Amino acid sequence: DFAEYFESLGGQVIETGYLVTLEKGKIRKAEKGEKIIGVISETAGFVLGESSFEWQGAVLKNEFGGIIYEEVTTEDGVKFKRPLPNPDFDPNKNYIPRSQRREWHVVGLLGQIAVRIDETVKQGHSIDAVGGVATDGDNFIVQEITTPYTKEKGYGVAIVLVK
Amino acid sequence: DFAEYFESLGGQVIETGYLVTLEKGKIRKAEKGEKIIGVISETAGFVLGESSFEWQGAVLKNEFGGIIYEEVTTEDGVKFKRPLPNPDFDPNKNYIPRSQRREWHVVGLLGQIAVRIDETVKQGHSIDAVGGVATDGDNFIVQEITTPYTKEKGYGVAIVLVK
Amino acid sequence: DFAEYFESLGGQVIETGYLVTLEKGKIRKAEKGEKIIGVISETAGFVLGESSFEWQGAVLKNEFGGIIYEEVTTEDGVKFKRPLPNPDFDPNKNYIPRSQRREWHVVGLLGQIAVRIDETVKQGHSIDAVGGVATDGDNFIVQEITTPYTKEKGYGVAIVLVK
Repeated sequence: DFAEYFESLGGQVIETGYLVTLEKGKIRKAEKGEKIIGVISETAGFVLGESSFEWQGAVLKNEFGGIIYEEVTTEDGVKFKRPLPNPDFDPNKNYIPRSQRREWHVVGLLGQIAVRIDETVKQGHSIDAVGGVATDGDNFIVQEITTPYTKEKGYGVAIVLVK
Repeated sequence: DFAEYFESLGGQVIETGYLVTLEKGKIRKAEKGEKIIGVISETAGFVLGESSFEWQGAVLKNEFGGIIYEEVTTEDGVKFKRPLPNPDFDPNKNYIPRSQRREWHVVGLLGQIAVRIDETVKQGHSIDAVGGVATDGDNFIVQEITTPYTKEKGYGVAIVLVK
Repeated sequence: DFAEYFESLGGQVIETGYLVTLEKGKIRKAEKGEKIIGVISETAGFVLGESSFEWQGAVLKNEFGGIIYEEVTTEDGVKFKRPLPNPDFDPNKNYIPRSQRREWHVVGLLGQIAVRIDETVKQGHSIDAVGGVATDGDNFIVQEITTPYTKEKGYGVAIVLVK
């Protein structure tokens, strides 16, 4: 599945397999009828946004998140691009990456993804969410139930094609 | 385009350019009024799920498809992660990878993708599917017809923006 | 974000952050009610479709844009595949990279993307487009306003979850 990093609303960990929505630019478990943006994933073969949309790195970024380049001219007349230094950045500091921060989550946005399900979820039907757990509904397609629901677990697991 | 591997329902080859849907977790050619999940693609630059959701491999995976890591402690107290071997794994019996099996197909899920079209399909419009071949409809956007439909070809080709 | 290269209508340059649509298979700024396919992006990094649907290159492609491979056999019985050269390819022309051509644009299709906004755009709501600039509407989800709208600029910037 194809994924990006998002921060949780309360900074706490949302476990693998929960369906999430956005609230105030941050993720929380989705509730019924809310826009489901994706699922917390451990299988993402492609993850993105590890250094995206943060203006506290080594080089200065523009308002769109792009690196700002200076056009440098040499004495001969050769012109080349050089990134602008960020005054804030400390070359001798060890910054903590998103993968080591509990509030930052890999969210699968597209592809076949494992999802927590209740007892109502059926192969070949869609889903909605209650407390981040799939219930029978109209979003996406359930591919197969790989771990049947158990009363004593409180959930089962299905592969869902998320788009 | 961005793609994943899916298995065909009958275990036979679906040729490139056909629109596909899911039935019982496997792919077949899409028909009237069905959810079109994507297109068999030869142009995918990113392709995923080659070894996803394999619970009979060498390394143990959890119910969500993630690798289960042992927490290992050195004599000093230093801790690190180590994959857990699978008890149900048998190195004796044969295994051929998905990429080498005919039943496993690259399905483009997102991006500009070439699609088989009928005589009703028009640039700038959406498509539906009949026998996996695009017909004038409501899904996606036709970017350009690259091979016009002719009779006795039975199809033409268009680039479609699939999302 | 996940992005692909698209050619612009009339070879026009479209700056970062503008919402785009397709017209005759080429991109232009989106207007009210039009289908928004994505946003001009500087945050995509690695971008698909640099070679996709180029029937004017060094190797021959089939009608679906897939590379055509010839089956080669050696004297000693070994079989392998190799791309079929295009005999109508002239290496003397020195073809120019997609990135140095004004008409080719990186369009973010999926993920968290910075978008130009007007004064009506609100966190947690969707957007429509006027001259490629977001206005309050029904598409996507505004994650957060990172640069509030100002008179001095005539726009603000928000991170929008595009799917």
